[PDB]
Amino acid sequence: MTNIQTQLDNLRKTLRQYEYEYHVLDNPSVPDSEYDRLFHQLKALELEHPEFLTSDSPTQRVGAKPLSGFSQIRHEIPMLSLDNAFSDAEFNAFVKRIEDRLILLPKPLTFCCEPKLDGLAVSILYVNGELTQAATRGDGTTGEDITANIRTIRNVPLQLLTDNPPARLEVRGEVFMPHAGFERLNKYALEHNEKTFANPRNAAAGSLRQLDPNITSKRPLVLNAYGIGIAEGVDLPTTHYARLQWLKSIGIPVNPEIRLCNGADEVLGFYRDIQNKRSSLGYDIDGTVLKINDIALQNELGFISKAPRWAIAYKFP
Amino acid sequence: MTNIQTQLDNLRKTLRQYEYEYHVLDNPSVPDSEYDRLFHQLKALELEHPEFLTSDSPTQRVGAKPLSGFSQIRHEIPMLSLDNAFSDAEFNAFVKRIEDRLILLPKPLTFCCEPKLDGLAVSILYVNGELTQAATRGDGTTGEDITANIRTIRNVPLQLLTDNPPARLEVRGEVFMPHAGFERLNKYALEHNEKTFANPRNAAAGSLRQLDPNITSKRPLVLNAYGIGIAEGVDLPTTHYARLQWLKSIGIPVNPEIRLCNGADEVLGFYRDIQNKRSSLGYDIDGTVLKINDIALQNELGFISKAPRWAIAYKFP
Ligand SMILES: Cc1ccc(Cn2cc(C(N)=O)ccc2=O)c(C)c1
Ligand SMILES: Cc1ccc(Cn2cc(C(N)=O)ccc2=O)c(C)c1
Ligand SMILES: NC(=O)n1nc(-c2ccco2)nc1N
Ligand SMILES: NC(=O)n1nc(-c2ccco2)nc1N
Repeated sequence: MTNIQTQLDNLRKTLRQYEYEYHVLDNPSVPDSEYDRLFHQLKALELEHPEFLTSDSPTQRVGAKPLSGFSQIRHEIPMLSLDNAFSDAEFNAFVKRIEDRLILLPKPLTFCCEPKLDGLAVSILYVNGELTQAATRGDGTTGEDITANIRTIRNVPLQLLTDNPPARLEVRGEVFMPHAGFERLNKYALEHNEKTFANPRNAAAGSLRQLDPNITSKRPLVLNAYGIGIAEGVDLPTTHYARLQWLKSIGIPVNPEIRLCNGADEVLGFYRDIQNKRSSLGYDIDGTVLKINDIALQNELGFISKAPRWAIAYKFP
Repeated sequence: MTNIQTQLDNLRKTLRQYEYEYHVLDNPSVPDSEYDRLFHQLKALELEHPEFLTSDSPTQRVGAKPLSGFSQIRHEIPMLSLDNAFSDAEFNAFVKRIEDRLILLPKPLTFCCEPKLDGLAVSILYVNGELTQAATRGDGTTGEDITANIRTIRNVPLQLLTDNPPARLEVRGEVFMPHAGFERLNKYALEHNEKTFANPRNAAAGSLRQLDPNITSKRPLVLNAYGIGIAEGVDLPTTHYARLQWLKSIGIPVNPEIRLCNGADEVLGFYRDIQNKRSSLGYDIDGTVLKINDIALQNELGFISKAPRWAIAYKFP
């Protein structure tokens, strides 16, 4: 035991906890100045005792060197996109289809309802609680390695906030740029004779395809987790909403507008409520993602790859 | 001009025409013995004058040498699979969804209704009327090069039957093994202490993954074309059914049970009629493939890749 090792450990724990309160709970227990005091105390002590510097320390989010190019990552589990609907009647047709298709239709049929964030879909792998890799969705089978860029995102923990993390956990979510950060970015870019972005989605896409993580760090990106891919060494909750509450409880940011709704009519009320809040959210949304909450029912229903909306195979019983 | 070149040309034309009548029209104008007389007259003349032997001659379906392994082919246009339905109510939900989603719903809504063949999906490319390449569907993006095996299939023309073939035409269909051929294959395999096949789909899959085309040739495989991929240098018909009538008119085999139906009720009558004929067809089917007939409506409706059946994005207008 040394006093330096203990001070480093204590500072790291305290800082990760403050990052959780600020970023995930939106309820910081200390002012930003106090967080920064401890942050640059940690940074200086590590630099004076580099034998104790860890790769997942709060001070190590930015790789000091730009990359040459992005490597490709093949997802172990396919990463899905979403089919869409443009009206209440079309949404009702989607529900009616599920109701007939299910072996046993529960009473009620519960949906996890989420805002549809207009950003870039990503996969972030935690091995024994440590962030080891991150990839873009790509085509759903293969994506690009954006690990270094994802590490710069302030609300993405470099380590899970739990003493018993799973052996492996893949978090899936959307990276997006809120309105305030987007407005600042364009003001700065116009002042410094640099290129402006047309909308926050383009700004987030561009920021994540940047090869220098020093540049990504200056871009105000945020993650909101919406699902789980790989999960080894953990009994994941059996409902989608509980899985999200679980990710939040171990350090992962989740959108606070998510709600449970029973049946199509309550779901359409959620859709209208979010449609009315659009103006007040502070980030861009495209619509709502409506998900069957029960995981066993998701597994039964399954997914479809490269299928026309203009044809169907009516199978014989 | 030489008399040998003229005799070879005449024999090839006559044989390709008889192959069309026998395989595509199911209405041969001559007996099998007459077709064979001309066939082995062509084969002998080519072998006595090998300078005039062509790669697309009716006698050149079987590459005399097995391959080492299958090469991979990336489809230029994605090759689609089908979503499915298990009841009238589920099928009606699929139609109701289309009716609401379309900008303008026509009166009537016409469907091209086909039996769902239980075989292997393939892509066959014709360049200036010549069969140059064939691939399995694979994952819809990449498949295996099965050109040599596809050339052995008796009802697959090595050249299109038209004096003005498109610059490029990609035929998509199902390769399957009819009941009679399947029964013969298993009888022969059991007699010759060889492995039997559980069902015709397995027999067709196995036959197409064979590396020696000499073995594929002895397997009674059939193509039925169900669509078109690439098409350059041709104004394709604007309805799916007319595109199939067009493929038939230029030498490609198409299933004769295909019909046009107006609205969901007529479509369900087609489904019940085919379900009753199952016993009498002479090949295995899984159900029916029901397609929006209008090509512009197919283009408007589009397709979905890797999407859950348990979620939807209701987009804001
Ligand atoms: C100078 C400075 C330091 C920190 C922050 C924001 N913030 C605050 C906390 C906190 N209060 O626990 C934790 C992490 C964090 O990123 C800003 C915007 C500016
Ligand atoms: C000996 C032999 C020759 C031909 C056939 C079948 N067949 C017939 C014709 C035909 N009638 O125009 C054309 C092609 C073809 O494959 C069988 C089964 C047996
Ligand atoms: N974009 C967005 O906000 N998404 N996307 C999904 C998604 C994609 C596939 C499954 O779920 N869920 C949410 N909230
Ligand atoms: N298997 C079968 O008989 N199919 N498959 C299609 C298909 C697959 C994608 C588009 O169409 N059409 C028919 N008749």
